[PDB]
Amino acid sequence: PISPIETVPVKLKPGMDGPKVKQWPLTEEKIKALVEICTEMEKEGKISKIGPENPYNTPVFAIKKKDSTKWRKLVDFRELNKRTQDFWEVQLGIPHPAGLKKKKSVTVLDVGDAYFSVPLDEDFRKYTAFTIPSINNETPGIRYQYNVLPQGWKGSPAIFQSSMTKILEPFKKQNPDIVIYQYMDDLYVGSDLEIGQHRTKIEELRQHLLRWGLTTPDKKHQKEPPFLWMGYELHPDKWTVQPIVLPEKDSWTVNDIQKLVGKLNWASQIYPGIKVRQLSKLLRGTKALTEVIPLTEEAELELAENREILKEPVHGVYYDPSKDLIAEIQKQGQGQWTYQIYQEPFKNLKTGKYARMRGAHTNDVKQLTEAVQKITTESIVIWGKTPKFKLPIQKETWETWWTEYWQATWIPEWEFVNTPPLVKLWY
Amino acid sequence: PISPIETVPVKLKPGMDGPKVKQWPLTEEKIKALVEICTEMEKEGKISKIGPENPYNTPVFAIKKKDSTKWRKLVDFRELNKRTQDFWEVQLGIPHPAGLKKKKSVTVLDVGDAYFSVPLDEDFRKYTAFTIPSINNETPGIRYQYNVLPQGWKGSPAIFQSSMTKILEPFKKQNPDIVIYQYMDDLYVGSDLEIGQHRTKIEELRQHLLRWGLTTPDKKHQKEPPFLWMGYELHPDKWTVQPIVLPEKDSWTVNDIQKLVGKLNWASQIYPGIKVRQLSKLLRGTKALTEVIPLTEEAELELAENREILKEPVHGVYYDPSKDLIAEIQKQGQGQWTYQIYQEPFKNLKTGKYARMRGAHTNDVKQLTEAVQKITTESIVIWGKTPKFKLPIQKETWETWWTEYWQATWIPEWEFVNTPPLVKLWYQLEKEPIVGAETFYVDGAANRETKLGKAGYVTNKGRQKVVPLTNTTNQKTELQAIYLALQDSGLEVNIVTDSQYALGIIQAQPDKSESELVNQIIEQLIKKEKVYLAWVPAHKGIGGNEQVDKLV
Ligand SMILES: N#Cc1ccc(Nc2nc(N)nc(Oc3c(Cl)cccc3Cl)n2)cc1
Repeated sequence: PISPIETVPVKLKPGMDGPKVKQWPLTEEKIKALVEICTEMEKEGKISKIGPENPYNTPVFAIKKKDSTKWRKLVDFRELNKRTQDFWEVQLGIPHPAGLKKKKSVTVLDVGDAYFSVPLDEDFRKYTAFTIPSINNETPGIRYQYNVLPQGWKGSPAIFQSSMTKILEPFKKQNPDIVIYQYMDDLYVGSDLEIGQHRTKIEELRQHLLRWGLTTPDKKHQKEPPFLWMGYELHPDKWTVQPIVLPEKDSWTVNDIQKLVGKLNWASQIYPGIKVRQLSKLLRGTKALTEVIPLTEEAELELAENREILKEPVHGVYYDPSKDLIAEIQKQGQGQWTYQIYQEPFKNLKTGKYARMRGAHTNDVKQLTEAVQKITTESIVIWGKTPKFKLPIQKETWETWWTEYWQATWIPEWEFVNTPPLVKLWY
Repeated sequence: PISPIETVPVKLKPGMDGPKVKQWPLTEEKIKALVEICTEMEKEGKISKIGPENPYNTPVFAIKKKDSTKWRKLVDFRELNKRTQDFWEVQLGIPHPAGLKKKKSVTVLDVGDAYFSVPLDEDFRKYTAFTIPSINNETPGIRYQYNVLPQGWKGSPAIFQSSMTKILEPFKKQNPDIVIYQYMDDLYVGSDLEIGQHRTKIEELRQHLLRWGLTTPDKKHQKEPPFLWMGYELHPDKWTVQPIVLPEKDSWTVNDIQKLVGKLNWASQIYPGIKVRQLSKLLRGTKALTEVIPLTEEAELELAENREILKEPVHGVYYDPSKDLIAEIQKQGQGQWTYQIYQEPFKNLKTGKYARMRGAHTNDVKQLTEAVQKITTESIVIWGKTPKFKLPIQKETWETWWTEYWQATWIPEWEFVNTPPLVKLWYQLEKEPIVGAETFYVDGAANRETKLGKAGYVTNKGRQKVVPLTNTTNQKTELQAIYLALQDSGLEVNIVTDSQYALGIIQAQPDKSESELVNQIIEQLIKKEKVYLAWVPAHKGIGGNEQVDKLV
């Protein structure tokens, strides 16, 4: 390539040294993939091999493109991101449209292919050093640093930003109603047209981009239907509140009410307006449990009254952009998974539920990863940012298999919880 | 002696600058000891007579420890180092033998004096300047600057391994059969030729290296296989641990109990079945280093059994990528699990253990999954793949538990291997209250300061009880209360508690826990036909738990 540009200086936040992160061991198979890839990347000049004077290191993985014939290198730039992109969240912040979630449809196309033209300020490369590993560590790792803006690094989108608006401008012109938002490596395009027009309005974009340089592999299929659904299509106006409803019942037993008193008592942390005494007093006894019992004075009052203060979202729940978004996911069993996304306990900015299919073809670890990526995309689409996940799965298992079904080009942050208590109940 | 190797550019940390430390005393004999060395060193080019111009300085010493014939120049770069940039790590993790591959002939070249052969980034030399004092008059001081890689310096091991790796690459290509692993002053070469031919290749490599200023000697001090390496004992087709030594003593002190346990884990890589639960239980008091600890009864028994094991020598085989990787685990019983990874029925590939140190409550199946995970991770590092498993658990169990468990899991390819002990759910709690069943409204509180509590129940049938307990905490009473109801209930029972603590613990469906209380309980759980537990908010909650708390 002939220098498309001539580099943008990049400086980490003061009192900050580049990344030095260990590089997880990997499946032989995956090493070979990386190996192959980097060999080309090295020819194409995207990456060069480095020496011992480069102490830095960001992790690298191999994932299945989108199940295509080959692997994809996924550099975990999370460490280098915090050490830069944050002050390039400012320095070059990419503004987030609060209407994208309102579109009748939002498509996601991979434009990460763009960057690989744009050389990277030289004094910075040294920090993108990533290492492909050796089995058993017999051989010293192979080492490379990035010669161009690299995918995954939130300073790549920002530097290309400028160049993107340019590419997109003569389209946002003839499509003033379609919103286009860029996050890291993806374009989120949203339109209120009947899908048919939309999808087309997209290939209309797919090609605008195309005839101006960029390439969006996003050619999911062709006329023949080997039952492989089309491009990433989200429908955010149907992004709506989930069910948190008590059980309506003919005959109520002592047990039933008991639980019902607990669910509510738990709820009292999200809704200070709920009450139970008149419902609980009905249990003050030490009666059996299989025994069915009736209402009380305002029992039916409290159950329905509450049943109301509970069918309208809570208030004071505002999105603080200063804070990070947090997300818990509890395993519901039988392929379902609930999730809250919040910034301060109980003030849920949003909840919901993911679910897979029936046994035979899916496991836990795949589901969760799928749920995580769906919650992340949702979050990106709604707030422009990904949330720190509170994953219910032994760290190590997760670390061992997350990559196994990862398709996202980004890595949300995450940690592991060893105790979802009553929550699975309430939700 | 020195080569046309390219130099790695170097740097001093951002703000810093060259070391200016002095040391000008003079042991006449030594001064001429160093001068001799430098003259034979500057002659060889490794150093240079420098001109008095800003050189910072570094300490020079003469050394000769035992069985003298010669001396040794020694410079102290502790201050230069504290000023030089950071370099790519070395061997972040030592390769495990269990994963090395079988060879016929293995040879080790001495690449010790090597680094002096490798060039030092011109520009950085200016700092390497030391100064050997001429005996007295406070003379100009015979002064030098390094041209190669100083023996002390920070970036030498790196810049070296770096350089050496490059020099080999070509050779390494044109000769894939040859494994070349270097380990500090060592560079091993292993192959599949027969000693004659093998030694051809060795020489070629030797000559090749010579063409790059790195020289090597033919024969000097030590022996060949077994190769004493990284606490291992390496053989051309087998591998094992360094002869380990379990000492016998009258009194053991923490430091002594530590070095003992450490050695045991180390011996576990290959010696099947070694245990350690007891001797470490002792070290659970992390203070002293010389506090003496009385080998309790079990610890001793254990240590012993570890001797019968180590009595017999044992060795491991290598990895053949054509065959399968299998892994088998067996429960030892105290939270101890063992495993051996092989491809072949008689000699092993590697062995190891998985104890449940973590906390004070856990199930036998989860533990099995924890061990299966530990091995999965280990295999990925060592063989680059997951082993197939063979385990004492039946799908019905497993598939059930992972279904009930609130955490996600992913246990791989596994074949059932019927052999005691066995892993199973010794009991399950009911999901719906039991009709007809007596309902025990359990409770028990304790006085936080007087350490005095109570545990009781009041049933639907009007039946009561309260048992005074001393020296316990709510949690203890909260459990004893559930244990009570179990003792006095019948085959079927419905128990209501106000304690999440208690509830959880029970529900975790623990196999055991040395907390004898929970044992008494778990075992009653086993003996019952159908139990049903129910949680119910404390304070404000039910009226039956109130009627027992007003009591306590
Ligand atoms: N004796 C002996 C002996 C020494 C080495 C091997 N086989 C072997 N295979 C591979 N792929 N890499 C290495 O590398 C090593 C060598 Cl050659 C020497 C010391 C440690 C290591 Cl990790 N060795 C087998 C037997």
